Amino acid sequence: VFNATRFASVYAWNRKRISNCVADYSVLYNSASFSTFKCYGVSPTKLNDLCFTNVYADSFVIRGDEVRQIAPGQTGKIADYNYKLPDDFTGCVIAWNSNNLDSKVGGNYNYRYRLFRKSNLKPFERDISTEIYQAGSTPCNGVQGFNCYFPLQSYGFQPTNGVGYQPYRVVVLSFELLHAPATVCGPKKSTNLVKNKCVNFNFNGLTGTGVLTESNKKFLPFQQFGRDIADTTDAVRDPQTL
Amino acid sequence: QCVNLTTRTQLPPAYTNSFTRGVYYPDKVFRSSVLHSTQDLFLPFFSNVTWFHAIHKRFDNPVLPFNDGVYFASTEKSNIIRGWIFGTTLDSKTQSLLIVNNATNVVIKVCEFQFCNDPFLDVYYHKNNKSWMKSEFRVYSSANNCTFEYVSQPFLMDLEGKQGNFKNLREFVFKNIDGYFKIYSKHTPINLVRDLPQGFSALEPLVDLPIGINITRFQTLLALHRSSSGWTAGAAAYYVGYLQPRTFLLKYNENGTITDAVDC
Repeated sequence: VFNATRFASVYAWNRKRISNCVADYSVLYNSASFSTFKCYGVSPTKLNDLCFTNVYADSFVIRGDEVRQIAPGQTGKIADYNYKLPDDFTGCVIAWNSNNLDSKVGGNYNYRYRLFRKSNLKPFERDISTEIYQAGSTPCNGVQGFNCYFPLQSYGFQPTNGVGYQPYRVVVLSFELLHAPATVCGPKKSTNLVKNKCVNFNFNGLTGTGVLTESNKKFLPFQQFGRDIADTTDAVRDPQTL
Repeated sequence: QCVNLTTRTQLPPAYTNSFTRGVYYPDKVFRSSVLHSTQDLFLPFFSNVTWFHAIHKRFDNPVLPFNDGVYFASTEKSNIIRGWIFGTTLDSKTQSLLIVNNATNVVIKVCEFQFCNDPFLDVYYHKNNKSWMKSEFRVYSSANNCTFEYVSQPFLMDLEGKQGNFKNLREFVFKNIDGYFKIYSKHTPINLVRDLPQGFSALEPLVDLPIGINITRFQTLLALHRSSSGWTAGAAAYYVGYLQPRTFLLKYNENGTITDAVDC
């Protein structure tokens, strides 16, 4: 999603649902493939330790002067008329310089933005409506004219544009933890196994201290761990190997 | 979609007796040479179940309440059971679940489904070149707003019809706990006339779906064939039961499998 060639238009911004998988943000953090990486409320190390129900990746391209306009609880051309971050947004924001890629000679019109709207959009809101913006009291009749403006507009992305006008790929990761079972989780790093020694072992969601030795017991394919007459765990099955 | 089968005949829900049926492995805990006591949703022993069947002048696809959980058992030959429909309103107004087997993979999706009055799958033109291939899909007209999708590993299902005793037996358990759908499956051959055979079997975990939706009702999908209200059904019988919070004594053998159960 971050390395994809082209995105949807900002007002059209693509909502990419990431669900039921592992999410490792330490690679992207250390990949050095981004120009700037800034998180709000949660560090990338914490994300690898948490499970989220739905992870929505908001991808789109904007001009440099418009990058500073994306923060929780702010205003601007991107915030009001396109996409706004809620005050409780816990996610991260990452950007990179695409001027050598997403910019074309004479301007790139594939990307467009909403310059005008009769009101301000709420956070996590997307409006593709083409309805003409009516500034005055004269009915616009669905067309541009006096006190009437066409709200949809195109970017001027060109390889020669200034830093402020150069296209940047902005991926806003929206993290929403709901009452439903958490699907997306971060990577949990396993360590090496040691046997025939006294150690403190943590296997999946179970912990304990004792000596681990290979036994002759056989668990059914679906049985991860056994218990004793006292309902104490006398044995376990390696989560990784069998 | 809105058309109902002409051959389908309404009949009263005859009841039959179940022996030990409804026992399953509660959890993943291994235990051997011990006797464990646990309480969970079970089918009481010597209880009464419902008797449904499908044949070329009586066909049964009624709506049944899910409640907390239910027990399903079917004696199959051509594997006439095509899946199940799970949903609250059984319409696009809410999110509905469809567990279906296309003979290739097991498709499980949670979407907004357009409900058909009498969903099924037809199969046409057997004669020579036995065919047995799905053609018409009456399960749903359209789907959208999908929050879940799952597909099992490829497999080859034999839909060819058989004669004599029923060669296939599928006993499943369906329940919802803390937004987690639990499915327990068992398959063993039997020699049966009617009702249910007397014996013990322990169901094993099949899949775990963290869907987290409410199911107040369900249907049983069936396959129809003819050589869409004029289709016919093959001879088959399936069963349904309601689970209750009963305590059983699960006797574990040296290998870890349950030898027998005792209803408190």
